Amino acid sequence: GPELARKLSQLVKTEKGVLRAMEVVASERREAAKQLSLWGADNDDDVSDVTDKLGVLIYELGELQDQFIDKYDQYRVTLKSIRNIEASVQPSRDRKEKITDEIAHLKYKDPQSTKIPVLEQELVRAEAESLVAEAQLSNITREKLKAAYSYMFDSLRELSEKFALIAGYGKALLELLDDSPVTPGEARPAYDGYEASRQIIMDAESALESWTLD
Amino acid sequence: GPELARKLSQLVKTEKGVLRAMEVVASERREAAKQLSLWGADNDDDVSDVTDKLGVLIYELGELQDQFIDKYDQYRVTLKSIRNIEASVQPSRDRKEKITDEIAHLKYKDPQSTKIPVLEQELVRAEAESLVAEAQLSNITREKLKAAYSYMFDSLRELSEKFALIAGYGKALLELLDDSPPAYDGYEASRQIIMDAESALESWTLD
Repeated sequence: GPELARKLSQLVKTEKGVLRAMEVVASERREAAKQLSLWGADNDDDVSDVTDKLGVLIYELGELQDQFIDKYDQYRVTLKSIRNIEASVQPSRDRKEKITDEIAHLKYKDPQSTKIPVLEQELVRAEAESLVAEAQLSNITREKLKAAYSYMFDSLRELSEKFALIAGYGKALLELLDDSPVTPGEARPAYDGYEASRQIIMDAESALESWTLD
Repeated sequence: GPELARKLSQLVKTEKGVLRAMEVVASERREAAKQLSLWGADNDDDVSDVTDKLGVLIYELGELQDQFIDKYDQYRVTLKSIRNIEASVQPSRDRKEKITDEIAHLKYKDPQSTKIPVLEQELVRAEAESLVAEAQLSNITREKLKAAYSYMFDSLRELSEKFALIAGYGKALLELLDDSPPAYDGYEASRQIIMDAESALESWTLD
Protein backbone atom coordinates (compact mmCIF):
# COMPACT_ATOMS: atom_id res chain seq x y z
CA GLY A 1 0.00 0.00 0.00
CA PRO A 2 1.01 3.68 -0.13
CA GLU A 3 3.69 4.50 2.44
CA LEU A 4 2.10 7.03 4.79
CA ALA A 5 -1.06 4.88 4.87
CA ARG A 6 0.46 1.59 6.12
CA LYS A 7 0.92 2.17 9.89
CA LEU A 8 -2.53 3.71 10.16
CA SER A 9 -4.08 0.92 8.06
CA GLN A 10 -2.52 -1.59 10.47
CA LEU A 11 -4.21 0.14 13.41
CA VAL A 12 -7.52 0.46 11.59
CA LYS A 13 -7.37 -3.30 10.96
CA THR A 14 -6.51 -4.20 14.54
CA GLU A 15 -9.38 -2.03 15.71
CA LYS A 16 -11.86 -3.82 13.40
CA GLY A 17 -10.87 -6.99 15.27
CA VAL A 18 -11.45 -5.39 18.68
CA LEU A 19 -14.93 -4.42 17.59
CA ARG A 20 -15.62 -7.96 16.31
CA ALA A 21 -14.56 -9.42 19.68
CA MET A 22 -16.63 -6.96 21.73
CA GLU A 23 -19.68 -8.06 19.68
CA VAL A 24 -19.15 -11.67 20.77
CA VAL A 25 -18.76 -10.75 24.44
CA ALA A 26 -21.98 -8.71 24.44
CA SER A 27 -23.84 -11.48 22.58
CA GLU A 28 -22.62 -14.27 24.83
CA ARG A 29 -23.13 -12.22 28.00
CA ARG A 30 -26.79 -11.92 27.06
CA GLU A 31 -26.94 -15.69 26.54
CA ALA A 32 -25.45 -16.15 30.02
CA ALA A 33 -28.19 -13.95 31.45
CA LYS A 34 -30.92 -16.13 30.06
CA GLN A 35 -29.21 -19.39 30.95
CA LEU A 36 -28.63 -18.21 34.52
CA SER A 37 -32.22 -17.12 35.01
CA LEU A 38 -33.52 -20.38 33.48
CA TRP A 39 -31.20 -22.43 35.70
CA GLY A 40 -32.24 -20.52 38.82
CA ALA A 41 -35.79 -20.82 37.54
CA ASP A 42 -36.17 -24.32 39.00
CA ASN A 43 -34.48 -24.07 42.38
CA ASP A 44 -35.39 -22.73 45.80
CA ASP A 45 -37.69 -19.68 45.86
CA ASP A 46 -34.91 -17.32 46.98
CA VAL A 47 -32.38 -18.52 44.41
CA SER A 48 -35.02 -18.35 41.65
CA ASP A 49 -35.61 -14.66 42.48
CA VAL A 50 -32.06 -13.38 42.95
CA THR A 51 -31.16 -15.15 39.73
CA ASP A 52 -34.14 -13.72 37.83
CA LYS A 53 -33.10 -10.14 38.63
CA LEU A 54 -29.40 -11.00 38.11
CA GLY A 55 -30.51 -12.04 34.64
CA VAL A 56 -32.01 -8.62 34.02
CA LEU A 57 -28.96 -6.72 35.24
CA ILE A 58 -26.51 -8.88 33.27
CA TYR A 59 -28.71 -8.57 30.16
CA GLU A 60 -28.18 -4.80 30.28
CA LEU A 61 -24.39 -5.17 30.28
CA GLY A 62 -25.18 -6.80 26.93
CA GLU A 63 -27.28 -3.97 25.57
CA LEU A 64 -24.86 -1.44 27.04
CA GLN A 65 -21.87 -3.05 25.29
CA ASP A 66 -23.64 -2.98 21.96
CA GLN A 67 -24.51 0.67 22.36
CA PHE A 68 -20.80 1.29 22.92
CA ILE A 69 -20.01 -0.77 19.79
CA ASP A 70 -22.16 1.48 17.54
CA LYS A 71 -20.05 4.42 18.82
CA TYR A 72 -16.73 2.58 18.57
CA ASP A 73 -17.60 2.03 14.92
CA GLN A 74 -17.87 5.82 14.43
CA TYR A 75 -14.45 6.11 16.03
CA ARG A 76 -13.03 3.51 13.67
CA VAL A 77 -14.37 5.04 10.42
CA THR A 78 -13.11 8.46 11.46
CA LEU A 79 -9.66 6.91 11.68
CA LYS A 80 -10.33 5.16 8.38
CA SER A 81 -11.02 8.60 6.93
CA ILE A 82 -7.64 9.94 8.15
CA ARG A 83 -5.90 7.01 6.51
CA ASN A 84 -7.65 7.74 3.21
CA ILE A 85 -6.26 11.27 3.31
CA GLU A 86 -2.74 10.13 4.11
CA ALA A 87 -3.26 8.04 0.96
CA SER A 88 -4.31 11.01 -1.23
CA VAL A 89 -1.10 12.88 -0.43
CA GLN A 90 1.36 10.22 -1.70
CA PRO A 91 1.14 11.16 -5.38
CA SER A 92 2.35 14.71 -4.71
CA ARG A 93 5.34 13.17 -2.96
CA ASP A 94 6.17 10.63 -5.66
CA ARG A 95 5.97 13.44 -8.19
CA LYS A 96 8.35 15.70 -6.33
CA GLU A 97 10.75 12.74 -6.08
CA LYS A 98 10.46 11.88 -9.80
CA ILE A 99 11.13 15.43 -11.01
CA THR A 100 14.12 15.45 -8.66
CA ASP A 101 15.52 12.20 -10.05
CA GLU A 102 14.89 13.44 -13.60
CA ILE A 103 17.00 16.56 -13.06
CA ALA A 104 19.68 14.42 -11.33
CA HIS A 105 19.72 12.17 -14.40
CA LEU A 106 19.74 15.03 -16.89
CA LYS A 107 22.27 17.34 -15.08
CA TYR A 108 24.68 14.40 -14.71
CA LYS A 109 24.32 12.68 -18.12
CA ASP A 110 23.34 15.66 -20.32
CA PRO A 111 24.07 19.08 -18.79
CA GLN A 112 23.61 20.86 -22.16
CA SER A 113 19.88 20.18 -22.31
CA THR A 114 17.44 23.08 -22.52
CA LYS A 115 14.81 21.28 -20.38
CA ILE A 116 16.83 21.60 -17.13
CA PRO A 117 15.84 25.23 -16.52
CA VAL A 118 12.22 24.13 -17.05
CA LEU A 119 12.49 21.05 -14.80
CA GLU A 120 14.21 23.21 -12.18
CA GLN A 121 11.23 25.52 -12.38
CA GLU A 122 8.82 22.50 -12.25
CA LEU A 123 10.53 21.29 -9.07
CA VAL A 124 10.01 24.54 -7.11
CA ARG A 125 6.27 24.39 -7.90
CA ALA A 126 6.24 20.66 -6.96
CA GLU A 127 7.99 21.24 -3.62
CA ALA A 128 5.62 24.10 -2.90
CA GLU A 129 2.64 21.85 -3.73
CA SER A 130 4.00 19.21 -1.38
CA LEU A 131 4.40 21.61 1.60
CA VAL A 132 0.86 22.91 1.25
CA ALA A 133 -0.33 19.32 0.84
CA GLU A 134 1.39 18.20 4.05
CA ALA A 135 0.28 21.27 6.03
CA GLN A 136 -3.29 20.42 5.04
CA LEU A 137 -2.87 16.79 5.99
CA SER A 138 -1.69 17.85 9.48
CA ASN A 139 -4.64 20.15 10.15
CA ILE A 140 -6.93 17.33 9.16
CA THR A 141 -5.12 14.67 11.14
CA ARG A 142 -5.05 16.73 14.30
CA GLU A 143 -8.79 17.56 14.05
CA LYS A 144 -10.02 14.10 13.08
CA LEU A 145 -7.73 12.56 15.68
CA LYS A 146 -8.92 14.90 18.39
CA ALA A 147 -12.58 14.33 17.48
CA ALA A 148 -11.95 10.57 17.21
CA TYR A 149 -10.60 9.59 20.61
CA SER A 150 -12.44 12.50 22.24
CA TYR A 151 -15.76 10.95 21.24
CA MET A 152 -14.66 7.35 21.97
CA PHE A 153 -13.40 8.19 25.49
CA ASP A 154 -16.63 9.92 26.40
CA SER A 155 -18.52 6.86 25.18
CA LEU A 156 -16.20 4.49 27.01
CA ARG A 157 -16.51 6.52 30.18
CA GLU A 158 -20.28 6.22 29.78
CA LEU A 159 -20.21 2.45 29.29
CA SER A 160 -17.91 2.01 32.24
CA GLU A 161 -19.63 4.36 34.67
CA LYS A 162 -22.90 2.56 33.92
CA PHE A 163 -21.24 -0.85 34.43
CA ALA A 164 -20.09 0.47 37.83
CA LEU A 165 -23.71 1.14 38.74
CA ILE A 166 -24.97 -2.28 37.76
CA ALA A 167 -22.16 -4.06 39.62
CA GLY A 168 -23.02 -2.10 42.76
CA TYR A 169 -26.74 -2.84 42.42
CA GLY A 170 -26.01 -6.39 41.31
CA LYS A 171 -24.19 -6.92 44.60
CA ALA A 172 -27.09 -5.37 46.48
CA LEU A 173 -29.22 -8.29 45.21
CA LEU A 174 -26.83 -10.90 46.56
CA GLU A 175 -27.54 -9.50 50.06
CA LEU A 176 -31.08 -10.96 49.66
CA LEU A 177 -29.69 -14.48 49.20
CA ASP A 178 -29.16 -16.24 52.55
CA ASP A 179 -26.22 -18.70 52.65
CA SER A 180 -26.79 -19.92 56.24
CA PRO A 181 -26.34 -23.72 56.26
CA VAL A 182 -29.12 -26.22 56.78
CA THR A 183 -29.43 -29.27 58.99
CA PRO A 184 -30.11 -32.42 56.96
CA GLY A 185 -33.86 -32.94 57.43
CA GLU A 186 -35.44 -29.61 58.25
CA ALA A 187 -36.69 -27.12 55.64
CA ARG A 188 -35.55 -23.69 54.43
CA PRO A 189 -37.32 -20.64 55.96
CA ALA A 190 -39.81 -18.23 54.42
CA TYR A 191 -38.31 -16.02 51.73
CA ASP A 192 -39.81 -12.55 51.37
CA GLY A 193 -37.16 -10.65 49.43
CA TYR A 194 -39.45 -9.92 46.45
CA GLU A 195 -40.48 -6.38 47.45
CA ALA A 196 -36.79 -5.68 48.08
CA SER A 197 -35.54 -7.32 44.87
CA ARG A 198 -38.03 -5.52 42.63
CA GLN A 199 -36.93 -2.33 44.39
CA ILE A 200 -33.30 -2.90 43.36
CA ILE A 201 -34.22 -3.07 39.65
CA MET A 202 -36.27 0.14 39.93
CA ASP A 203 -33.29 1.77 41.67
CA ALA A 204 -30.93 0.57 38.92
CA GLU A 205 -33.23 1.79 36.13
CA SER A 206 -33.43 5.09 38.00
CA ALA A 207 -29.64 5.44 38.27
CA LEU A 208 -29.14 4.62 34.55
CA GLU A 209 -31.76 7.14 33.37
CA SER A 210 -30.30 10.02 35.36
CA TRP A 211 -26.59 9.37 34.78
CA THR A 212 -24.85 12.27 33.00
CA LEU A 213 -21.35 13.11 31.85
CA ASP A 214 -19.73 14.98 34.82
CA GLY B 1 -23.11 -34.90 33.71
CA PRO B 2 -26.80 -36.01 34.32
CA GLU B 3 -30.14 -34.08 34.28
CA LEU B 4 -29.88 -31.99 37.47
CA ALA B 5 -26.58 -30.52 36.18
CA ARG B 6 -27.55 -29.86 32.51
CA LYS B 7 -28.67 -26.24 32.72
CA LEU B 8 -25.65 -25.25 34.79
CA SER B 9 -23.28 -26.97 32.38
CA GLN B 10 -24.74 -24.87 29.56
CA LEU B 11 -24.01 -21.81 31.65
CA VAL B 12 -20.47 -22.81 32.42
CA LYS B 13 -19.87 -23.37 28.67
CA THR B 14 -21.06 -19.91 27.82
CA GLU B 15 -18.87 -18.15 30.38
CA LYS B 16 -15.84 -19.91 28.92
CA GLY B 17 -16.95 -18.38 25.60
CA VAL B 18 -17.15 -14.97 27.30
CA LEU B 19 -13.77 -15.30 29.01
CA ARG B 20 -12.21 -16.24 25.67
CA ALA B 21 -13.89 -13.29 23.90
CA MET B 22 -12.53 -10.94 26.54
CA GLU B 23 -8.99 -12.35 26.23
CA VAL B 24 -9.09 -11.30 22.57
CA VAL B 25 -10.38 -7.84 23.34
CA ALA B 26 -7.60 -7.14 25.85
CA SER B 27 -5.00 -8.61 23.50
CA GLU B 28 -6.02 -6.43 20.57
CA ARG B 29 -6.49 -3.27 22.59
CA ARG B 30 -2.81 -3.69 23.39
CA GLU B 31 -1.92 -4.01 19.75
CA ALA B 32 -4.08 -0.96 19.05
CA ALA B 33 -2.17 1.06 21.65
CA LYS B 34 1.19 0.21 20.21
CA GLN B 35 0.07 0.70 16.67
CA LEU B 36 -1.37 4.11 17.61
CA SER B 37 1.87 5.21 19.25
CA LEU B 38 4.06 4.08 16.34
CA TRP B 39 1.93 5.82 13.71
CA GLY B 40 1.94 8.97 15.83
CA ALA B 41 5.74 8.94 15.71
CA ASP B 42 5.74 10.20 12.09
CA ASN B 43 3.68 13.31 12.80
CA ASP B 44 3.79 16.85 14.15
CA ASP B 45 5.36 16.88 17.63
CA ASP B 46 2.15 17.52 19.56
CA VAL B 47 0.56 14.53 17.85
CA SER B 48 3.67 12.40 18.45
CA ASP B 49 3.54 13.17 22.17
CA VAL B 50 -0.14 12.92 22.83
CA THR B 51 -0.35 9.68 20.81
CA ASP B 52 2.48 8.06 22.75
CA LYS B 53 0.66 8.84 26.02
CA LEU B 54 -2.75 7.75 24.71
CA GLY B 55 -0.80 4.56 23.99
CA VAL B 56 0.28 4.16 27.61
CA LEU B 57 -3.27 4.72 28.84
CA ILE B 58 -4.90 2.38 26.34
CA TYR B 59 -2.30 -0.33 26.98
CA GLU B 60 -3.34 -0.25 30.65
CA LEU B 61 -6.99 -0.72 29.65
CA GLY B 62 -5.78 -3.98 28.20
CA GLU B 63 -3.91 -4.93 31.37
CA LEU B 64 -6.78 -4.08 33.69
CA GLN B 65 -8.84 -6.30 31.44
CA ASP B 66 -6.51 -9.27 31.79
CA GLN B 67 -6.49 -8.56 35.54
CA PHE B 68 -10.27 -8.86 35.47
CA ILE B 69 -10.07 -11.87 33.15
CA ASP B 70 -8.02 -13.78 35.74
CA LYS B 71 -10.63 -12.97 38.38
CA TYR B 72 -13.40 -13.99 35.98
CA ASP B 73 -11.91 -17.43 35.80
CA GLN B 74 -12.14 -17.97 39.59
CA TYR B 75 -15.81 -17.04 39.02
CA ARG B 76 -16.26 -19.67 36.37
CA VAL B 77 -14.55 -22.46 38.32
CA THR B 78 -16.73 -21.61 41.30
CA LEU B 79 -19.73 -22.39 39.10
CA LYS B 80 -18.19 -25.58 37.70
CA SER B 81 -17.89 -26.50 41.38
CA ILE B 82 -21.64 -26.13 41.94
CA ARG B 83 -22.36 -28.09 38.81
CA ASN B 84 -20.30 -31.04 40.12
CA ILE B 85 -22.41 -31.33 43.23
CA GLU B 86 -25.65 -31.11 41.26
CA ALA B 87 -24.20 -34.00 39.27
CA SER B 88 -23.21 -36.27 42.19
CA VAL B 89 -26.58 -35.88 43.94
CA GLN B 90 -28.66 -37.28 41.04
CA PRO B 91 -27.74 -40.92 41.73
CA SER B 92 -28.96 -40.46 45.31
CA ARG B 93 -32.36 -39.37 43.96
CA ASP B 94 -32.47 -41.87 41.12
CA ARG B 95 -31.71 -44.57 43.70
CA LYS B 96 -34.38 -43.66 46.26
CA GLU B 97 -36.73 -43.53 43.28
CA LYS B 98 -35.79 -47.09 42.34
CA ILE B 99 -36.01 -48.68 45.78
CA THR B 100 -39.46 -47.26 46.45
CA ASP B 101 -40.77 -48.65 43.15
CA GLU B 102 -39.22 -52.02 44.06
CA ILE B 103 -41.47 -51.90 47.13
CA ALA B 104 -44.38 -50.62 44.99
CA HIS B 105 -44.01 -53.70 42.76
CA LEU B 106 -43.28 -56.13 45.63
CA LYS B 107 -46.35 -54.90 47.49
CA TYR B 108 -49.59 -55.34 45.45
CA LYS B 109 -48.12 -58.09 43.21
CA ASP B 110 -47.18 -60.86 45.66
CA PRO B 111 -46.75 -58.81 48.87
CA GLN B 112 -44.49 -61.69 49.87
CA SER B 113 -42.87 -62.09 53.27
CA THR B 114 -39.18 -62.89 52.62
CA LYS B 115 -38.01 -59.78 50.73
CA ILE B 116 -39.87 -56.79 52.19
CA PRO B 117 -37.83 -56.37 55.45
CA VAL B 118 -34.58 -56.23 53.42
CA LEU B 119 -35.98 -53.71 50.94
CA GLU B 120 -37.74 -51.80 53.74
CA GLN B 121 -34.30 -51.50 55.41
CA GLU B 122 -32.44 -50.50 52.22
CA LEU B 123 -34.88 -47.61 51.67
CA VAL B 124 -34.21 -46.26 55.16
CA ARG B 125 -30.55 -46.00 54.33
CA ALA B 126 -31.23 -44.37 50.96
CA GLU B 127 -33.53 -41.76 52.56
CA ALA B 128 -30.73 -41.16 55.07
CA GLU B 129 -28.22 -40.60 52.24
CA SER B 130 -30.70 -38.52 50.21
CA LEU B 131 -31.25 -36.18 53.16
CA VAL B 132 -27.52 -35.67 53.67
CA ALA B 133 -27.03 -35.27 49.93
CA GLU B 134 -29.82 -32.72 49.48
CA ALA B 135 -28.55 -30.78 52.51
CA GLN B 136 -25.08 -30.56 51.05
CA LEU B 137 -26.38 -29.57 47.59
CA SER B 138 -28.52 -26.78 49.00
CA ASN B 139 -25.83 -25.46 51.36
CA ILE B 140 -23.06 -25.51 48.77
CA THR B 141 -25.16 -23.97 45.98
CA ARG B 142 -25.87 -20.90 48.08
CA GLU B 143 -22.40 -20.44 49.61
CA LYS B 144 -20.78 -20.75 46.22
CA LEU B 145 -23.39 -18.92 44.10
CA LYS B 146 -23.29 -15.98 46.53
CA ALA B 147 -19.49 -16.05 46.60
CA ALA B 148 -19.10 -16.48 42.85
CA TYR B 149 -21.18 -13.46 41.84
CA SER B 150 -20.28 -11.37 44.86
CA TYR B 151 -16.64 -11.75 43.91
CA MET B 152 -17.25 -11.28 40.22
CA PHE B 153 -19.14 -7.99 40.67
CA ASP B 154 -16.60 -6.32 42.94
CA SER B 155 -13.97 -7.18 40.32
CA LEU B 156 -16.21 -5.76 37.60
CA ARG B 157 -16.79 -2.64 39.68
CA GLU B 158 -12.99 -2.40 39.95
CA LEU B 159 -12.38 -2.78 36.20
CA SER B 160 -15.06 -0.24 35.33
CA GLU B 161 -14.24 2.57 37.76
CA LYS B 162 -10.59 2.21 36.73
CA PHE B 163 -11.69 2.34 33.10
CA ALA B 164 -13.79 5.38 33.83
CA LEU B 165 -10.84 7.22 35.37
CA ILE B 166 -8.52 6.29 32.48
CA ALA B 167 -11.13 7.54 30.04
CA GLY B 168 -11.06 10.84 31.92
CA TYR B 169 -7.32 11.25 31.50
CA GLY B 170 -7.47 10.09 27.90
CA LYS B 171 -9.69 13.07 27.15
CA ALA B 172 -7.46 15.44 29.14
CA LEU B 173 -4.47 14.44 27.01
CA LEU B 174 -6.32 15.61 23.89
CA GLU B 175 -6.33 19.23 25.21
CA LEU B 176 -2.57 19.37 24.54
CA LEU B 177 -3.40 19.15 20.80
CA ASP B 178 -3.78 22.65 19.21
CA ASP B 179 -6.90 22.91 16.97
CA SER B 180 -5.67 26.10 15.29
CA PRO B 181 -5.28 25.76 11.47
CA PRO B 182 4.17 27.87 17.38
CA ALA B 183 6.54 25.39 19.11
CA TYR B 184 4.97 22.43 20.93
CA ASP B 185 5.54 22.37 24.70
CA GLY B 186 3.07 20.05 26.38
CA TYR B 187 5.58 17.45 27.52
CA GLU B 188 5.41 18.66 31.14
CA ALA B 189 1.63 18.69 30.99
CA SER B 190 1.28 15.23 29.43
CA ARG B 191 3.73 13.67 31.87
CA GLN B 192 1.66 15.08 34.71
CA ILE B 193 -1.43 13.42 33.29
CA ILE B 194 0.19 9.96 33.16
CA MET B 195 1.63 10.55 36.65
CA ASP B 196 -1.90 11.54 37.75
CA ALA B 197 -3.42 8.43 36.23
CA GLU B 198 -0.89 6.09 37.82
CA SER B 199 -1.62 7.91 41.10
CA ALA B 200 -5.38 7.67 40.75
CA LEU B 201 -5.11 3.94 39.98
CA GLU B 202 -2.76 3.10 42.87
CA SER B 203 -5.05 4.81 45.38
CA TRP B 204 -8.32 3.21 44.25
CA THR B 205 -10.28 1.22 46.82
CA LEU B 206 -13.66 -0.42 47.16
CA ASP B 207 -15.73 1.03 50.03
